[PDB]
Parts: sequence; C-alpha cells; structure tokens
Amino acid sequence: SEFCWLTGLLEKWRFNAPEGLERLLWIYLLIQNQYLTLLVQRTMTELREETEKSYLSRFKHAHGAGVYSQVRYLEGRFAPKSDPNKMQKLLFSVLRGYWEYLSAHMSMEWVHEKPLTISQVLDNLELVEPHGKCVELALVPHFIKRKPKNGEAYPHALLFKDLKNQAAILMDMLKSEPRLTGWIRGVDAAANEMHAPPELFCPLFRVLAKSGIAHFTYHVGEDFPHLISGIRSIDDALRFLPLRNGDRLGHCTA
Amino acid sequence: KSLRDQLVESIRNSIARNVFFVDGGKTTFINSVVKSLNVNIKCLPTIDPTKLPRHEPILVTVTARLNKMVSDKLKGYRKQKEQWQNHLAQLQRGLHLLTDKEYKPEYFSDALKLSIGGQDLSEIFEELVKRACEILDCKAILITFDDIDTQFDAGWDVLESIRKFFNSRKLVVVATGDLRLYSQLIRGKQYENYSKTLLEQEKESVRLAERGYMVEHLEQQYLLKLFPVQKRIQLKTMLQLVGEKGKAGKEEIKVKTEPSMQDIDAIDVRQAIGDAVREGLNLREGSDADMYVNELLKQPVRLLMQVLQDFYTKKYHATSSVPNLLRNALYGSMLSNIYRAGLNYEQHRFGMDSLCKDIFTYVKQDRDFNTGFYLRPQSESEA
Ligand SMILES: [Zn+2]
Repeated sequence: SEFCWLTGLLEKWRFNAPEGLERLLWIYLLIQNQYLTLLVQRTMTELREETEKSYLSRFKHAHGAGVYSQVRYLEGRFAPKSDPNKMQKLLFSVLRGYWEYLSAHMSMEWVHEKPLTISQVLDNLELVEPHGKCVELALVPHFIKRKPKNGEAYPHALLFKDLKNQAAILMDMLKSEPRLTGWIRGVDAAANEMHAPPELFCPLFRVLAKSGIAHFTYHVGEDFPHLISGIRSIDDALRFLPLRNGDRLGHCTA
Repeated sequence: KSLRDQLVESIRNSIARNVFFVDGGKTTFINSVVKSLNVNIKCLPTIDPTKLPRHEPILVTVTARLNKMVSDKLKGYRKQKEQWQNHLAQLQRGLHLLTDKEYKPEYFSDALKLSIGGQDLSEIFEELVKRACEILDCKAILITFDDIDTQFDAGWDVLESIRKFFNSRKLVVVATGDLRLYSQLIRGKQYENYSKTLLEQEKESVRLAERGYMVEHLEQQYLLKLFPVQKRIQLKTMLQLVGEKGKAGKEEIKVKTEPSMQDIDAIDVRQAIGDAVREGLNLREGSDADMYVNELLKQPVRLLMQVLQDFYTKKYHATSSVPNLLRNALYGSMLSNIYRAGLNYEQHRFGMDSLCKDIFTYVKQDRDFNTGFYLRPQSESEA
C-alpha cells in the first residue's frame, strides 16, 4: 500500500510540489527514520507478532520471488513464554504459518485442510518431504540472561528459577507431543553476556538433552570487559557446556 | 453364592437399560461375582466411587482401566495399537466438555472437525468400546461399581456416566447399594433444577405440593429407566439364609467359636447366638430368647460378626461373667446407636443408678409406657 501510494504521489509531483505537502513529506520520512533508528538500537508489540501473519510473511520473504525457495534451511528463533498457554499459542502460530507457506507452493492431501491444534498441524506437516522447493524450518527457544538481583541464595538464583520454569514447560510439551522434536531442534541462550556466565546453563542444557533436545547454542565472545575475558568465556563454555560434535556457538567475536 | 450364581447367569443372558443392581457383605458378594466371570464378556476391576478424588469423571476412570487392559492385552503380542491412540486422543481433546465451568468458543470450531454432528463424547466412547471388544475378542465389557454408602453423592455422577455414555449394547453396568439413597440424591438435584427465586416466592402449601408431585414422579420415572426392575437383585439375607425357628436351614452356616474348631466343633450360628444371649442374658431357652436372637440375625453381617467375634474371644480370654463380657460387646456394637440415643456414655459411671434413668429414657423414647421395662427389641427403629 505504501509503495503504491508513494509511487502515485511522486508521479503527481514529477514536475513540482506544494511546499506545504512537501514539508509534510520531509517530516513524515524523518520521523520514520528516527523511530526506526531507536527501534534498531534497542514486549507487547512482540506479542502482537503472535499471529500466523508475521511468520507467514517471514516465510514468503525467505522464499524468493521464484518457484523454488531462495533459502534452503531456516532457523526459527523464538522467545520462550513463562505461560504454557502462551508457549503453545506461539508454537501453533509458527507452525500454522509454516504449513500455510508450504501449502501456498505445494498441492497434496492435507488431511486437516483447516487445522486448529498443533496436533493437526503436525499431522499436516509430517506428510511433507525434503525436496528443497520450500524452506526447511528448525526452531529454537531463546534464553535471556538478566543481571543478578541484590539479594538471593546464590548468584542468578531467580533467573535460574525462571529458566527452569520455561524448560519444564518445554519438556512437558515434548512429552505431550513427542512429534515436535522433529521441529524444535536445539535451544539457544542469547542476550548480553555479562548478565550471566554460561555455566548457569550446563545443567539446563543437560536436562534438556535428556528431554530430547538435540543441538545446543550459546552466545559468546560478542561483548566483554577484556578480550582475555571474552576468550576465557568462550573456552569455559567449551569445557563446561554439554556440547557435542557439530554444535554451534554464536558470535565468539573475542 | 447361589445368589451370585443366578446373577452370573442373568448377566450372561443379557448380551444375547443394561444395568443390573444389587440391593443390600455387598462388596464381598460383588467381588465373588467378578471372580465368577473371571459368551465372552470381559470384566473390569471393581469401581469404588467413594475412593476417587473429587475431580474425576467415571468415564475417565473407566478409560484408565480400559487403557491398562487394552495396552497389556496389546503388549501381549501392531496397527490395532496405532488405531487405539487415535480414539485416545479424540477422548483427550473432547474431554473438556465435562469439566469446563464455562463454554469456551474455541471449542466450537473444535466441534467443527471430523457421525451425528458435533463432538459427542458418548459416541466417541462407543467407538472406544467398539475397539476394545474388537481387540479383546469379547462380546462385551462389565463395569462394576461399588456401593456409595461412604459417599452417596458421587454416585449421582456414575448415574450420569451411565445415562450419557453407557447406552451401548456392548457394555453392562453392575451397580450396588441402597436405592433409597439413589432416590434421595436424584431427587435432591432434581430440586436443584428449579429456580431459587421460584421457591423463594412460592412458599405456599398448594404450589409446594404440586412441585413435590412433579419432582417425585420424575424421580420415580428416571429410576425406572436407569434401574429397570427386571435386572435388579434382592439378595438373600443372613437370617433368610438361616432357619427362622428351626423349620428351615438351607445351607447351614456354622461358625467358629474356639481357636481349635477343627470344623467339627462349629456351634451352628443360630445356636451360638442363642448361647451367647441366654448365658449373657441369663435368659433361659424359651420362646422370647429365640425371637430375641431372630431380632439379632437381622443385623448387618459386619456388626453381627464383630459382636459375636468379640464375644467368644473375650470369653476364651477370661477362661484361659457372661453378661458383662456380652455387655461390653453390645456397647461397641451399638455405641453410636446408644450415643445418638443420648444415654450414659462413660464406662466409669455404670453402677445401677445410671441404669434406671437410662431405662426410663429408653421407655419414654419407645413411648410404650406399658411394657417398656420389658426392653423388647420390638421398636420400629433399629436404634
Ligand atoms: Zn546473536
């Protein structure tokens, strides 16, 4: 819509423009710019992304303008929610978006043409096969590390409370529907590093692995007090996290 | 015994509502019955409704026992398994209908998925039983439910489980208890259907009356359908199982009185009772003592067995007074009976003082006033 509108406006102003409207256009464009800069340099708005519209958009962009998907393998990273209900809502949104994306390109017996539950969605999806025409999704929950609080039994105790909560939620969905494991492939711990050192997560990663989480990821080396500090972070992550062959770390800028 | 056998025959010629009922011990008889069936019908572990958390549906309980039976008959020796989980998941998903205190709209489109139209949990259950008997190669399933004397309220719930889910020809119900409580509970929540303002406003004899007539008629008619009389069981009582005054005695019972009791010292049952009374009653062997013991052979088997098991137990203990060893037994037998009688409770205040006042209280409560001091167990109340 904006594309068409600005196109028409510019066409009408091909030779000249009313200065008042034109001042309106500077101000509009500028406001856009600074708001955008603020945003990039940076919750409810993200929650508004919890419809099968944003993810379908993501998928259509990932696919090129052609019949074959421009990308092959996509990683779908999502923030875990402390509510089982919010968790499942997000998951169903993502899955339905992916199914609709694939449907928009392939014709086949979809069992549930209008699925409504994650179970139905997986029922649709399992009939899909890796030809490569469309994108192949892999999903990963974020772990956000917050600065430790003033008073607690041990460092990052409360943050660990929250993270175990999210993890219990996740493993219990895994139990209820084991089929998702073909889709929730790995878990990643992101966010500013100094707020928590990695070891806080090794038991978390271990229990998740036993839950059935293949793959693990953890941001490192990105930001740090001293380059030596970043290097130490990275190596300790190596020697502590339950990372197997082929796992992937992240930035490691140190 | 014989009763359970006729019952076995009756349910057997039923697969050829579908709910047998047993009036009334009760649990022992039902357990024996289930053992009897071990014409292929598969039994369920007995359902003790009173022994269930306040939040379960009879249907979920049934589904759980069915799950175990199907799965283990399945681990014995596939796609039947695979087919079963489909029904299981359908049940899980449609399960909310019962629990939900409100309708969530999302359940609507849920009901819009796919043979009657909707998400009938009862039909889902019927395909469930279809699969179950198809896999177990049995003609039907018996659902065996315990009396709800300890909680007569949960029973209602089993009643609706029956009505809404068990209107199938491959399932048969075995209920147990006293239909009087059934009547009350069904009535009680019949009354609960009215509008509070309605009765709050129409508190006059006339309208009270016709609504009572309506509720009572509906209770009667609904009990008719739920417990059709033909398949109800009256059951034989202990005294009915024992000669009234010796001119009877199909299947002598005989009880153990001494630890040795090598099956030849069994002092009848009627005779043991008569000895216990007469000697503890210093009662002679006349007609009233007989009829006294007849009004003893009524008492529920648990009470009588305890009262006649503590009798000879303590007699043997003391022998390595009959009236006091027996009095202590009667005390335990009727304590809450005596307790609600409002009579002397402490045992340190027996004397003969309290006895006269307590006899006065008994005679006044029995009205009588003519032969009350006879203390005849002739009153209408078993208390
Ligand atoms: Zn990053």
